[PDB]
Amino acid sequence: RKPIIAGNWKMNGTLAEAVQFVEDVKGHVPPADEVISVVCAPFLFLDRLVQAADGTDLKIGAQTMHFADQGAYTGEVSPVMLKDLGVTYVILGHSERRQMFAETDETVNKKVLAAFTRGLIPIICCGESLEEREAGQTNAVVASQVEKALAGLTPEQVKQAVIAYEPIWAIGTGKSSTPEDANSVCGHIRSVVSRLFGPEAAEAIRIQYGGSVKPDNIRDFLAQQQIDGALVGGASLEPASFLQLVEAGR
Amino acid sequence: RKPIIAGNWKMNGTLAEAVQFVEDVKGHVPPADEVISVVCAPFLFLDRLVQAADGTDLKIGAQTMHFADQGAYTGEVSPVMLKDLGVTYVILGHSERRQMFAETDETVNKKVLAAFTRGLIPIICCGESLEEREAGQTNAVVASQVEKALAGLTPEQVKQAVIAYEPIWAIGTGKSSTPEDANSVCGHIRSVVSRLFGPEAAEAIRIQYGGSVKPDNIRDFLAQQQIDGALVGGASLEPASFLQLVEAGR
Repeated sequence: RKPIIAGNWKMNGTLAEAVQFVEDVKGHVPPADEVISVVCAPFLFLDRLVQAADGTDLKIGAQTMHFADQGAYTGEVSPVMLKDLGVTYVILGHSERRQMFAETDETVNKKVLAAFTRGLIPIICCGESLEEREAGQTNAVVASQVEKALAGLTPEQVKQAVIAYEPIWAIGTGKSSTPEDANSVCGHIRSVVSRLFGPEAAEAIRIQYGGSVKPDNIRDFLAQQQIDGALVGGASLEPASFLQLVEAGR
Repeated sequence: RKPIIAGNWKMNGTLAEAVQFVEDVKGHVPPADEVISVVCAPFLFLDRLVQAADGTDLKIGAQTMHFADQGAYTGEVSPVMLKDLGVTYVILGHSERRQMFAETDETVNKKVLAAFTRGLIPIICCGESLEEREAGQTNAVVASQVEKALAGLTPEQVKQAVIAYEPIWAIGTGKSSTPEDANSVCGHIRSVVSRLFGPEAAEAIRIQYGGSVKPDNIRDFLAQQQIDGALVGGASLEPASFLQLVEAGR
């Protein structure tokens, strides 16, 4: 399984800074065949970012999108628009959207289907909250989210899907899950995939860990058998930091 | 009161079409001192649109934004990013956001304030549901949204704000309100603005009607004394149609 390290800038940056970032990084990123290097920037910057990253291994992703191809959805961006722009990845179901913008498992599922329909690789986010974790419902919660998100896909598509396990309590908190625990949950996710789509799909689908991943600990996560990469927020904002992250995928 | 016609493309178009649209229209839009012509396009296209429309009377707007300048809001675009790009207008609280993406009066207000503190002219949407309408709560519902949305502003900035009354039941349904009725609702709104910010602000603030506005009925709405423009959806997608709408502003 080829590792995939994705940077989620969230709502940060200015066009100029976004371009400089890609500019300083696009050339020193590992070769595509060794690591999937992704930067998910704000909608406003995608156009120039795709332009700047053209002819390099740096891949550009969106932090979200709608499920419909077009329609009366003021403010939403469609997968058609993203594909057309040259965006290749899209983050779906990030806890931030599930918590504040009414993103549900149902809409995540619709978007996941829409992603594969429009040629975008989906990075599906799942994760338990502190309360769920403390109630020992982690596996059930994560299983349920993964099941509903992948519902309707063929095993061939699941192979290309990317699932990002991100315990909500670990996002931007400075408290990350231990590699062992994260590996266990990711192993459970892979197992859930295996029971839904077969061992072949589960052996190919890449599962990332996300939540306070830093260039000083990505290796610990990446080293785990069930963890194929990292979804990185805070530590993906600086070019130097980002480079260290993707570098660990080699 | 200078009329203002804003086109809300919603989630439609591709970058190329959007650029062609601006190119075909930018130089044939009425003089800015006569009518404010605005195009609110998907986040993805703003950059190129702003560059293309630069130096013309065609203004570019966003369909929404978050209220924070930056932060952990995956998928959101901040007012800072928009201003920086050169975007002048932003639609806020569109009924589509309110019913589908957890947009509340509280968040709209936060955005209205963010817009003003960031140099963006907000087009604040309000409107009643078919139910609320059938239950004679139209004036109440609309007055409530307008009060909460504007709460915190000074009379000086309220003068520069734009309110867009849009009967939810009239949006994209082909069933638009009657000019008389819309004039009543808008009249009520203006009164509310007066009772809260004084008459000087109530007479300057521009109130648009929105919902199934077409080139063949826009004049009937602009004719009304309380209606200073229109927020147009479907009829704003075609360049030729958009030009007719804005021409009615003269």
